[PDB]
Amino acid sequence: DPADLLMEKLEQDFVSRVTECLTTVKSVNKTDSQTLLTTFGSLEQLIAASREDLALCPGLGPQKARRLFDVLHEPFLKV
Amino acid sequence: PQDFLLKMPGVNAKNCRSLMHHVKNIAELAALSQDELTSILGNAANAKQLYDFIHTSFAEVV
Ligand SMILES: [Hg+2]
Repeated sequence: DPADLLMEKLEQDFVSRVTECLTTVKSVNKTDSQTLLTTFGSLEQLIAASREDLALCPGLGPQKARRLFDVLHEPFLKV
Repeated sequence: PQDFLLKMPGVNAKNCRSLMHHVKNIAELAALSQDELTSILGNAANAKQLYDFIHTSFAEVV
């Protein structure tokens, strides 16, 4: 197709970067992450989300839902 | 949770420090404007990259 092909490429690239972030979380998947992203639409909605909303993403523990809510909400600074 | 932060676009070893200082956690990252990110990173285009990563949405497919 014309450069729908380019839209596809830029789309995959972006998404695959989102996966680089999320798969940082304690074994939370490439799959988890693509689903996550497409359900929530943007990382902004994804982190504005409660552990409850996260668990509504079809698939995904409430286990995986906790781990991720934490990484996102736990503060950068501790000691 | 800094492992997360660093793989974020327009974030590098230098500014991971500075940014861990003015924002509580990742969640709060959602909460900032582009200008507030620029000032916190001192790089206007780094701020573009990270702000865009965060605010880009799928919600189309008509
Ligand atoms: Hg999911």
